[PDB]
Amino acid sequence: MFKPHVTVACVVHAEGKFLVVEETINGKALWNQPAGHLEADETLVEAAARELWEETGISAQPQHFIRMHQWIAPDKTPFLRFLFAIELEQICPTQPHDSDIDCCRWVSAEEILQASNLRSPLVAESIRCYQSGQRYPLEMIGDFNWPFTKGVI
Repeated sequence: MFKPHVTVACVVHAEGKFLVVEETINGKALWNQPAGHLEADETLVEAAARELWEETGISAQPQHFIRMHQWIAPDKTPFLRFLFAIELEQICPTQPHDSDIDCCRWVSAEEILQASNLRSPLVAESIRCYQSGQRYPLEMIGDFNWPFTKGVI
């Protein structure tokens, strides 16, 4: 029963800008994609939608799967990190609902690529991947005979 830490992230893109959330780790203001831990009884995409809401008050469904990164953090924590893409027709207001989050900012790709205050190296990596331009359907990591309810219409 080895079990990894499973997380989801969102690359949220609007007019040449990527949504980043700021957070103080221990003493330091760091940037990340809107992300978090997968929960019980929840679908990956539902995780991602939730996390997006909690950290940014933005309420939007993920559009495409981009990729998953398997990595160990330097505290030695094992993650499987699933990265999604959400395109929006325009930038929108943000307000976090999760006190972990100090503020949100919309920033350019170069501003994330060049930055030194990133939560972890995968923050940068997610942009490279997104910029590559290859996207994948959501069903490809989809639930199967799932017992609980999901969306509607």
